[PDB]
Amino acid sequence: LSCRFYQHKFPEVEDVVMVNVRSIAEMGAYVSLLEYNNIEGMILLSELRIGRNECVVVIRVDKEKGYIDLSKRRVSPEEAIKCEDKFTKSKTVYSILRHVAEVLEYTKDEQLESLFQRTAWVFDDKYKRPGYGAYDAFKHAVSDPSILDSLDLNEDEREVLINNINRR
Ligand SMILES: [Zn+2]
Ligand SMILES: [Zn+2]
Ligand SMILES: [Zn+2]
Ligand SMILES: [Zn+2]
Repeated sequence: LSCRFYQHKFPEVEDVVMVNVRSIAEMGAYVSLLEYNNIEGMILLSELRIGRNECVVVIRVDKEKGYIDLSKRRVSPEEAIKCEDKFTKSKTVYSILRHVAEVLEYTKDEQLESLFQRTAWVFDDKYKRPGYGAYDAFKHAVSDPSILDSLDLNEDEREVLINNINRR
């Protein structure tokens, strides 16, 4: 099962996003946005290795047309560090919830999405901080499990979530 990391299906213009470079063509490099369920972007040729993960900035989006244009050249080192850090934290949240889904034997992507919606994305929304919100709340749950009390979870879901958070 896959699912994106964050409530939104697309990044906002000016976001720095973690991508995997998939191929190189005349107009630029095609990449998969790792935080957004591997949707495709392009690093414009003017803004520029297959298989490498890189932090790039979102330059233009057109959801109707289907395009995401990106830039490597415009990412500052300080910006790359934050993106690597956000990505690791969010990926950890992802792995936790994916493990929760395995324990509960989810077979459908919507079950995993529903888990995110009722947990990580509640915290991301509560604190208006995508990625970090969920991560910080899950980490806090290690010492203060009550932070999960308000979530719309059944007893088993909660128990399995706490277990998987603890495993980390
Ligand atoms: Zn929104
Ligand atoms: Zn969106
Ligand atoms: Zn595993
Ligand atoms: Zn607390």
